Amino acid sequence: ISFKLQEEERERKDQYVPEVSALDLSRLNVDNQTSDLVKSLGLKLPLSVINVSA
Amino acid sequence: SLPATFDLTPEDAQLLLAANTHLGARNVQVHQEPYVFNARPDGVHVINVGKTWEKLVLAARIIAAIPNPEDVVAISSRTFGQRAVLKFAAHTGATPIAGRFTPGSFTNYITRSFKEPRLVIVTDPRSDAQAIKEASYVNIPVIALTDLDSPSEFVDVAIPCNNRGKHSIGLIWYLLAREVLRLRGALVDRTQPWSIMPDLYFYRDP
Amino acid sequence: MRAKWRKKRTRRLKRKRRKVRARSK
Amino acid sequence: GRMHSAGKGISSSAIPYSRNAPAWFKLSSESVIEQIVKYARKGLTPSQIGVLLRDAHGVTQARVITGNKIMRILKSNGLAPEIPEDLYYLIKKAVSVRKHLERNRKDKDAKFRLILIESRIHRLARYYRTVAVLPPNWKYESATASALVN
Amino acid sequence: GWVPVTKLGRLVKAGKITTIEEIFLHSLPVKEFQIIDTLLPGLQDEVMNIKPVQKQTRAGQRTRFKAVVVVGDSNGHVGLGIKTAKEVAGAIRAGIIIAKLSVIPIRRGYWGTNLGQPHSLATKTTGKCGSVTVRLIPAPRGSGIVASPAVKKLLQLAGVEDVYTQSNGKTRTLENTLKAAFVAIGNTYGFLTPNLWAEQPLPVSPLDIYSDEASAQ
Amino acid sequence: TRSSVLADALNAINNAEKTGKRQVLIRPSSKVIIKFLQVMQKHGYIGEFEYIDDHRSGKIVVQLNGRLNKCGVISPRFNVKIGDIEKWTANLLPARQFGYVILTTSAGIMDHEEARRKHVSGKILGFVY
Amino acid sequence: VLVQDLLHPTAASEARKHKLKTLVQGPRSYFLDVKCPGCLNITTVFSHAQTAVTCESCSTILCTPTGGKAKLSEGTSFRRK
Amino acid sequence: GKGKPRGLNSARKLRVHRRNNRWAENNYKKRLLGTAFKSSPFGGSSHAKGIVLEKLGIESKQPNSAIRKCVRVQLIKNGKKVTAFVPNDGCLNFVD
Amino acid sequence: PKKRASNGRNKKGRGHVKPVRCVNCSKSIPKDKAIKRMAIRNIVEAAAVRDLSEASVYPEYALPKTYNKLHYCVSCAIHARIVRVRSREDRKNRAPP
Amino acid sequence: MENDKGQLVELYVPRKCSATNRIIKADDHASVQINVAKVDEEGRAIPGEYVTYALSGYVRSRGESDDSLNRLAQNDGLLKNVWSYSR
RNA sequence: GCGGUAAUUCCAGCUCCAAUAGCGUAUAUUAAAGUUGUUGCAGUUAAAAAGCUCGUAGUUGAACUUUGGGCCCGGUUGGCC
RNA sequence: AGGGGAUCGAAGAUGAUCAGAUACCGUCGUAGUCUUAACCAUAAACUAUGCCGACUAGGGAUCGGGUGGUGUUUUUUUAAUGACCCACUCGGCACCUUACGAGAAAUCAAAGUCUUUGGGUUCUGGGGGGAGUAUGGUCGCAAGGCUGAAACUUAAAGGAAUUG
Ligand SMILES: [Mg+2]
Ligand SMILES: [Mg+2]
Ligand SMILES: [Mg+2]
Ligand SMILES: [Mg+2]
Ligand SMILES: [Mg+2]
Ligand SMILES: [Mg+2]
Ligand SMILES: [Mg+2]
Ligand SMILES: [Mg+2]
Ligand SMILES: [Mg+2]
Ligand SMILES: [Mg+2]
Ligand SMILES: [Mg+2]
Repeated sequence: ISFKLQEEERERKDQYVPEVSALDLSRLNVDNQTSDLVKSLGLKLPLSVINVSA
Repeated sequence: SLPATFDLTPEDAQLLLAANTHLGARNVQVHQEPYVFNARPDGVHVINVGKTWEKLVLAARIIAAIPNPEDVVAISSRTFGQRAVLKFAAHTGATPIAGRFTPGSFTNYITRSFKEPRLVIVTDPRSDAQAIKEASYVNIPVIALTDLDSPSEFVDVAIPCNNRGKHSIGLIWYLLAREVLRLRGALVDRTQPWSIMPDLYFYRDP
Repeated sequence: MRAKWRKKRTRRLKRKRRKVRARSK
Repeated sequence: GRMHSAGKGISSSAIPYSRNAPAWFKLSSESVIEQIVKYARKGLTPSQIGVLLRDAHGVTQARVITGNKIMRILKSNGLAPEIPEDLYYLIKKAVSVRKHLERNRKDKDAKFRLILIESRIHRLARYYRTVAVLPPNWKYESATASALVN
Repeated sequence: GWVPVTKLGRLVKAGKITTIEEIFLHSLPVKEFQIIDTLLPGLQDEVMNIKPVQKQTRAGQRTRFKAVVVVGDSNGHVGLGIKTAKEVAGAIRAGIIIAKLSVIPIRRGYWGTNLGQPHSLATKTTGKCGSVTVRLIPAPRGSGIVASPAVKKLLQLAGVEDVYTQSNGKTRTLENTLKAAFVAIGNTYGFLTPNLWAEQPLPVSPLDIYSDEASAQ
Repeated sequence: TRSSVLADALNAINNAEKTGKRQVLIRPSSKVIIKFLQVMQKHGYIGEFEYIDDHRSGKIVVQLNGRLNKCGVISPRFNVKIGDIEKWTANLLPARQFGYVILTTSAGIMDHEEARRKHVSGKILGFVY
Repeated sequence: VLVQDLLHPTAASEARKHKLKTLVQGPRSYFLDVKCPGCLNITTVFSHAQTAVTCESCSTILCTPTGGKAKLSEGTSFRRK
Repeated sequence: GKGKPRGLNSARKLRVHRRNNRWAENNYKKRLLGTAFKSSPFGGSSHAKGIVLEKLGIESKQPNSAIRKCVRVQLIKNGKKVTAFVPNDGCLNFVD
Repeated sequence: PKKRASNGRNKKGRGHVKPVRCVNCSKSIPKDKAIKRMAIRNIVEAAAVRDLSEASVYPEYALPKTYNKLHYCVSCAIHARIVRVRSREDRKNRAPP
Repeated sequence: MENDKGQLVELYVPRKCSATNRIIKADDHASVQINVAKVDEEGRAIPGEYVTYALSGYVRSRGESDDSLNRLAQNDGLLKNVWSYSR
């Protein structure tokens, strides 16, 4: 079933964005070969190479 | 044959790596190894981020090469790709086929969902093989958002990404749409970031 | 007309035919 | 492959492309020759001489350092045997199997393997008689075989 | 009053594409028989045979009729159509549309020197449907079609006028034999010849040219 | 075992062309194969090919150009007169205007056309078209 | 792939392939100038020695044979080439 | 090599193989053994004359049901006796 | 026509395995072709345990189990419904349940 | 192919696969022709001008048209570092 | 395959067909037969891979030895008084 | 022909069961089952798929061997070795997917590289019966094995798949 009122409230409730969040910097665990990749590509980034445990 | 401002810029790279779309599949087949980057221990392969962007630009050139935006068909059948394709429809011409593909849509000219596109872009070759297989009967170019373990049969153009990531799928559709509108008189200022955020390309639950 | 039993019948025939030719030989 | 079997292995020694060798071996080709003569005087076959030279020394190949091969060296200084090494090993293998069979008559597997060995012996001996290494009418009698291996 | 339903139909009824050669060159699928009818007004058909077919049921036999139809002008265009239907007249009709939809061209050449129009085939060809395999060999002028009547008519409707045929297999199976000949003549363009060794500008599709007129709303 | 290295070479080229590969690797590369590939290359059926020189028999890497329908060998090498070239070409070549029957005659490896204008004949090696 | 450098294979490819299947086939073996602690002499030995090599001074063992590469006698000092 | 040898000097093998396998043909076997001259009422002849020993009424094979009205004759050249059809409606009154 | 790619058994590279008689009808069948089933069972049943254990010294000692490897022939498997014939497309499946 | 007096007498000349150099015949309904629109400065489409590549159905069926475009576009300069000749 | 009460097949009349001063029938052979097979068959299930291995005659059998370049003489489509 | 003969068990006995049974079933039970020395030489002796060689597509699993990880793991904390994990690799038994290609189809990575017909070689077939029969030869104590027709008779016999 699909009526115009339902599709319009769907568009209204789909166009809503929850502000600025989930992408802002919190300090990217860009690991070492990715750092090698981006430095070969010659691009600047917030270097953060982490060494996980076993 | 294209200017040097097209290269992967740090802000696009930052948002790309924030989506973690550089994460590939555990196993790769022979047709995705031109995009391998000498995998991590535990077997998680990683992708040529530059090649992802470069194929994205080439596919964007294909999309902004059909005169009519209203005869390009975007196929999705996964919950992550639904909202991305619908927003792709809101911003480009790019008519969607979300949810069921309704087999017999490129053939069978008496169906309600009968469309005749000049180009079809699929979110996942594996879960959208029905559209790909049917389009192979009627000469329709295929642009697939592939992963490392994805079929490449009848796949004309492939953009490697992470297909297990909701953020990755939404952002690739965002980037493709942004470059398509940039490759025409709607996003003339190519240096500035486009006015909105991929937050609503991302599939939102429930 | 199983082939094994038809084979048995022809072997029986061959034995009997050689025996009845034996007295003439 | 496997003349008298079904196995299809390759298992070969891929010698280097360089015909001139080996850029670190400072011994003289002469000194290598009398080394070869010394082990042969001890009584080593060309194959055994080759492995022992290649192991205890730096002699990569006899023919790259010396102008000729190990058997050619032995023929040159009069130490080559009457029976080539491959033929003699085949005959001694046949001799061992024949003695084993005489003790254990009911080893049909050994009897089959013996027939295969003698066929290899006869093919190789026919080739040698063609190249005139063995005299014509040189037969592998198999009743005077053990006397040919001593 | 025929309303087109596909972009090719719109651009054909509007008169943008006026020759079958654009469809062939761009390999455009054809889903309407009016398109082939419009672009080839002198397209004559012919019926090879009608054969009865029975499907056994719980009671009685449900009997259907299968007609084989060959269509095509003598300029180098042929179609082959197999259709099964309840009534023979409807079977003939639907077979003609199917034969119209399945129109493909042919390559004519010379046994020859370069003299005159291309009478024979450019290359030896073979097709195989089922067990039947039908081989076509170029022949000199005056030889005519050397073939069994069914294949010979199809070759004549292709416009070939000098050819040798060699059929192997159960040629009495008409539909397989006709399909085999159809494949063999269709492969005349799948083959590559030294006279086709040059390069072409790879023209854009007329669909791309007239995308605006297609998909009228 | 191996009996016709030319047969294996031509089979490898045929398989590569069928699957569309723009190059093929050939072993063990006799000089007969060298001449036969030169005849193809002169007539334009193959492009540039390479002789990799290992010290044993050599390999070959051929660059194809999607222009070869069938390169075959005629085993055995039948003796052909000048009056047999026409029947051999009719049997093998798909037409009369193009395709080549490759012969080995005393004047060397060459195709049927230049063999005819030289008025010589030898044994038959293969065909290409 | 339909197109690839058969003439110029990657060094990684040639390294990981078999010693018979490489473009120009060659050995993966080598020689060791190896130091036995017994004396002042340097002994040149094979990688896959397949025998118990020994020197005049250290006349017991220098490397013990195995299926593939010979195992050194646990006190030597090896060098390639 | 799919069976047959392809040696330039293998013609002897090819021809003898063909010669041995040629006997499986029906007409070649019959003609070469000459069964027409030995085991046939006509000694390899198109026609033959004979003498009508009697008349016979042969009931036709199924699914037919009719009497065929042949005549049992005895050939002059071989003495062999054989039934011969008398083909037409009537014509048994002419043979006697 | 051939019904199964692996004929009815598990034998490639052998030519002979051993016979094993069926536990039900005593038919001699090859061991690879035999339908083998493990029957791991408790000692009595699911309702006797209460009275058995309240009348048992060595309280809750082990509840021992009986182990055996039943071998069935094809006919007995069909009859006693251990295999339960499948369809043409569904017979290629080899998962246990 | 021409007649005696020049005059090309051929029912059309067919497209060829830019990948495998195979002729695309009429009923090859799995063959594609992809068009890449040109680009000038500021990354505009500039409609009407294209670079066209024809892929045959055989290559496409084999899952092997993607790498062919990679090679061709790397050749034509459409892409910088997507295709590697050596493998 | 027709013939058992409407026989488009028998015995006849009419009409029609084909070849024609010629046309049927019998036997043999050739093509059809890629159903004898070099060209050119087939062998999982249609007839047909010896139970398996050795082995003589027979058939078949890796690569390699003068390549390339230059100079001259000189025949042919014709291309223009 | 000797030894041995526990079990099972052609023949047989005996109980049933039947319209009948000398069939299925129950209980016994000679030959056999086992072994030695000799015979036989046949099986749905099957992968119903000859052997050798090359190429053509992807994957993981396993066996044997090897190569390479500052990999893990034990016994002295951790050495060596051994076992396990990962990536190659050669050879092997296979398996999974798809249809490039093949096939009448079932299906087949060989049953592909076949009318675009030729890598080498051996064996066999020519509609179904008669018939693996008669006869001749050879081998065998025997049972039989190898070789092997014809007269005459028939328009089908057959293969794979569809519907009922
Ligand atoms: Mg080998
Ligand atoms: Mg059955
Ligand atoms: Mg067995
Ligand atoms: Mg046949
Ligand atoms: Mg059968
Ligand atoms: Mg059979
Ligand atoms: Mg076998
Ligand atoms: Mg047998
Ligand atoms: Mg058999
Ligand atoms: Mg026959
Ligand atoms: Mg027969």
